[PDB]
Amino acid sequence: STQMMYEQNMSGITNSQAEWMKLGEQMSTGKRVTNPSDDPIAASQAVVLS
Amino acid sequence: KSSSLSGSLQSFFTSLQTLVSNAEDPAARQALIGKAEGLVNQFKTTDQYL
Amino acid sequence: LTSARSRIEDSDYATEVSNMSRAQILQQAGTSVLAQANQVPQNVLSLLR
Amino acid sequence: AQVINTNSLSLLTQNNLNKSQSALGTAIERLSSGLRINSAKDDAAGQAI
Repeated sequence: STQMMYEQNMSGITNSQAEWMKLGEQMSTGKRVTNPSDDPIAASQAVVLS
Repeated sequence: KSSSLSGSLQSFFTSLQTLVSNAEDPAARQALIGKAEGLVNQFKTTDQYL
Repeated sequence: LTSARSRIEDSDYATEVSNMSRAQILQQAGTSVLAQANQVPQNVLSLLR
Repeated sequence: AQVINTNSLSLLTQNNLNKSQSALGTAIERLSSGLRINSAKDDAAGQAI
């Protein structure tokens, strides 16, 4: 019924803005990844390298 | 990683090595104790919030 | 003794100049990004005029 | 491309600066002393001889 376009649109909006928040994190922080939830393999190797 | 122990642990050992070359230096001993005590907090911090 | 002390005390101008440059660019770019970030919720308001 | 946090090229440059500095220091010391052998580091067995 009525809501459909708005539910689709809010879904799209939330995907895009969450991605933007993450991207800004990626530019502001100055590093590809913050958490092991993202690329745990890289996190472990970064610890080992440290 | 700043929210993680690994920074302290490796600093702990880096301090430890330096004692291995200046065994008769009291200051290096005190610095080792300082690293140890700083490291006590972190571990108990993570356990505490677990 | 002078040489030995120097290797403990002194700073290498190259290292710190490079670090300074890195920090400068980081600061500028970050501030611009922050400006845009603050504008974001104002865009959400742009939905809500 | 736009590397982050690490200007690898500058790091690479610093090492060549080190090498040139070491060679220059050696040359100046030898030139001042008038000796090819300022310490056992230069030519050990020759120094003994």
